[PDB]
Amino acid sequence: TTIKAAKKMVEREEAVVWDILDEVIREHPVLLNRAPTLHRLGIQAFEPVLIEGKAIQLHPLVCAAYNADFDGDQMAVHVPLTLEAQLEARALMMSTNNILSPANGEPIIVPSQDVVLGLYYMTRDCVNAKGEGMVLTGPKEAERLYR
Amino acid sequence: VTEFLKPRLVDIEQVSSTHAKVTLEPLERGFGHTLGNALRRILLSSMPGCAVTEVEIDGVLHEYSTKEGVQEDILEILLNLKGLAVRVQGKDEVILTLNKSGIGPVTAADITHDGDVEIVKPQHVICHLTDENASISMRIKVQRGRGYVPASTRIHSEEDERPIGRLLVDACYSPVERIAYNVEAARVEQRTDLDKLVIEMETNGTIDPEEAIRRAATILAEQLEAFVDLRDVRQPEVKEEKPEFDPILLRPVDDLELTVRSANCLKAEAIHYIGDLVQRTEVELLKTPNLGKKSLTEIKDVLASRGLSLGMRLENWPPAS
Amino acid sequence: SVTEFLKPRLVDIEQVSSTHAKVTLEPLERGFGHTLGNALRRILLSSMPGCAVTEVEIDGVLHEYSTKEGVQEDILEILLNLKGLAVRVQGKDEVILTLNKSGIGPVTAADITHDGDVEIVKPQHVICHLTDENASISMRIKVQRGRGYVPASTRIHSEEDERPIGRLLVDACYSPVERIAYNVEAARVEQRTDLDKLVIEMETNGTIDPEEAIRRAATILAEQLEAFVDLRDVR
Amino acid sequence: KPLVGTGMERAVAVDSGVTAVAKRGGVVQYVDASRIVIKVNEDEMYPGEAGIDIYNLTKYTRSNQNTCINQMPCVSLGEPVERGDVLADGPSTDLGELAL
Amino acid sequence: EIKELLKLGDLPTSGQIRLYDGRTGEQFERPVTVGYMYMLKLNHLVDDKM
Amino acid sequence: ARVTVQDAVEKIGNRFDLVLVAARRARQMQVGGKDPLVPEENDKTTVIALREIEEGLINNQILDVRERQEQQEQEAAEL
Ligand SMILES: [Mg+2]
Repeated sequence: TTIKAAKKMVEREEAVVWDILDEVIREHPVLLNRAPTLHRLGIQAFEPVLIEGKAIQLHPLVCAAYNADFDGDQMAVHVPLTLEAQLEARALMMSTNNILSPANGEPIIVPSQDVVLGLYYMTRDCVNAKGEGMVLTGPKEAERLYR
Repeated sequence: VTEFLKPRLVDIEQVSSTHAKVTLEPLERGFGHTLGNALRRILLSSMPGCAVTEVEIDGVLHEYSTKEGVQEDILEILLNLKGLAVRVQGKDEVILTLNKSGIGPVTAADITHDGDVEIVKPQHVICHLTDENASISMRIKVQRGRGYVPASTRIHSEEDERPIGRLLVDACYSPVERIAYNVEAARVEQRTDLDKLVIEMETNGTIDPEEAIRRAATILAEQLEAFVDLRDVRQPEVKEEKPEFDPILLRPVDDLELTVRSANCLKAEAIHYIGDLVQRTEVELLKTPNLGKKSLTEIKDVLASRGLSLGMRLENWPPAS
Repeated sequence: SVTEFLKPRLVDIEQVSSTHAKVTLEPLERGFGHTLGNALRRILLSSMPGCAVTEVEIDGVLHEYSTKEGVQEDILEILLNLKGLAVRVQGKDEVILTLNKSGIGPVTAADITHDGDVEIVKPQHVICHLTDENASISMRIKVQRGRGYVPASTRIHSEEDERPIGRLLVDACYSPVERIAYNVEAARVEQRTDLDKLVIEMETNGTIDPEEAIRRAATILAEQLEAFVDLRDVR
Repeated sequence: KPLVGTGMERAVAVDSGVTAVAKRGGVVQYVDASRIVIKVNEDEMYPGEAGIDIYNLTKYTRSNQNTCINQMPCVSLGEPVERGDVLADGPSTDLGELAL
Repeated sequence: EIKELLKLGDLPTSGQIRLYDGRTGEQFERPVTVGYMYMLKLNHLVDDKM
Repeated sequence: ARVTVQDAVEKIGNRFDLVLVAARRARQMQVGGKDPLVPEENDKTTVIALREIEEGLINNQILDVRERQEQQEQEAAEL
């Protein structure tokens, strides 16, 4: 009814507040920021998803744009709080709209060590293994045979 | 509370009528992983269906050879046969012929209209045929099995004997062509994250992907029936058989949680059992020396917390001591 | 034949020890071995009916971050030991036991005033060391049966139940099983091959029964499967 | 206890006065979570005003980094102890060994 | 010396034991190494940073 | 759930007047309380405005002529 009632509700922490949160954070992007920002990529926009705990879960690849290791880095987060600002963050400062470095045309989406090692292991072939010299009809049949 | 949850599907996409994507939400904290793994291992290996098993050609005995009339090699024809989605009735194994030549490419609809079986995709091309005097035909033989059958287990069959029928080609008895399970986070009104299952699958068109899921479910249920609680709730029958009094009466007095002096002066009066104390009043308690307010109040409050009263009338004593 | 095959069955409940046991299921056609093994292992490790302690109530000590004159260990180690033990209840689901003892010596779980329904699986588990003579320990222990695991702080529902200072909360990490290993080997049959027989070894707390735990896991899996055995466009 | 130790652990545990050390060797007279009463051997006992030793184990108290420091007893009743031996392991110590 | 100590126990000399996945329940190729390592918890928790 | 706006950049000259048009349309539809023309998926006004700019049924010239004709019909209703 009033603002005090809403404050009492949100401090009571009931269950009818979580769906409202999911609704208001459905398409409201926030602004993630690294503590040192050498270039513009130190500040980006991201769609938030509710997680558990007290730490901020970040995409593994995008950290390469921040040069932020996972040894205890503290990142900041801000909200646009403005229709124009929300639209701008969704249009320009979004991570998908920033894939090439401002210095070089090379992508800042280069894969990191874990994924490249996995893919190299998947592609590196030996001379003799199970299923050597057979024939397959397609990639899905190959995945089935592997599983 | 020994009561888990049940999922409620919200997305069953049947795009292309043979590539399905189903969701299941919500599940427990770890049920999604095991469910996806079990369903995948069942659909891939333990899923009875039907597929091609044996090929018969005119005179091409070796795979390292080529027959004129086609613009491909025998390996291409074998790969095409490997994807021949056909279904059979209760018959265990049946042969079909393709004694047909001509000009245009040979497709699945060229097989004889055997009423006992039926091809899923008759328009599926078998082999692009040469447009001149392409005189070549063949024969197929399909069976029903458990799952994917490589050529290794058929090498032994080839080693057994060698008639004209002894050829080599794999068999995908599993009607499902591809399967992929994934887990994601689901939000309950209070529980924040639980396993939400997303199963993508694609079959050869022999059966509905949801029908294949239901078949896997019923085969798993048939496998587990040997251990399913022996019933729905394992005990739809309740009875009752208890004595008239409580076993506390048989218990010694030291189980009353009293002071050491009170316990000593109570045991000194040959009162070493609770039931020997419930059936008597405290007029004799004060007669024993060193029985003051402390011990009397402690005993009476203990028996009050236990509900029983000091001074009762029972004849069944002592059963059985 | 190739379709509508057999079903497994339990053929041994041999317990190599009081806690460590080993059951065997047979037969399994093919591929079902590892599938059923992993499924049963995950179901057992996920959640099983447990009967551990949820909260205690001691008269002498007020808060678990203090000391009681007469005992050697600290209240925190006391609570950890109380969590370590396991009990078995049959009639009721929740019960308040009493641990009372005096005199110098290693006070174990056998010194509690047990009831008819509540049973101790192992009395040798030491609880405290009453090193002083005039040191009398007397405490209440609440044990309620649940499903899974719940932390201590997140188990609160109001602010009036914690008003009694003596109510010391502990994380009810009830889990009768501790480790479940499984393997598959060749089975026995009149005239057949490649039959699979599964063997599951279980190191548990000794409270739950091996066959009973296996049956409960199978029932839970069957319920979760029946949730979508005939799944349709339902809402 | 750290499995792969360097041997120095013992030393670094006995040098820092974070743990309770036996000033005079003797026999354990009274164990408790807070008070430890040790009967001094008559040889190491002082000539006059003879008696015992009483160690007060530092219980839960705030340190300079808001960290709870506490000492727990690690001896049994009547356990003979020598001079310089450990009596109660403090924080991050176990059986007289630095166990962080 | 470590090889001989491992040989003393029933542990393999290579110091690399095969592992089984908990989710899919299969065997990992390239038997990984497993041991008992001493670890420390720093004074950089999350409750004081958020 | 909008993930890529590249096709919008290929439609309008650049992103500045693009987001200007977006903000104008969102203010006219959410705060202004008008009716959109694109089917919604239970979402906010931002993604709906982005989708309707991506289609092509609204732009700077379209909003100009729409608001001009709206002022015209408003003055006519006043008359
Ligand atoms: Mg860093």
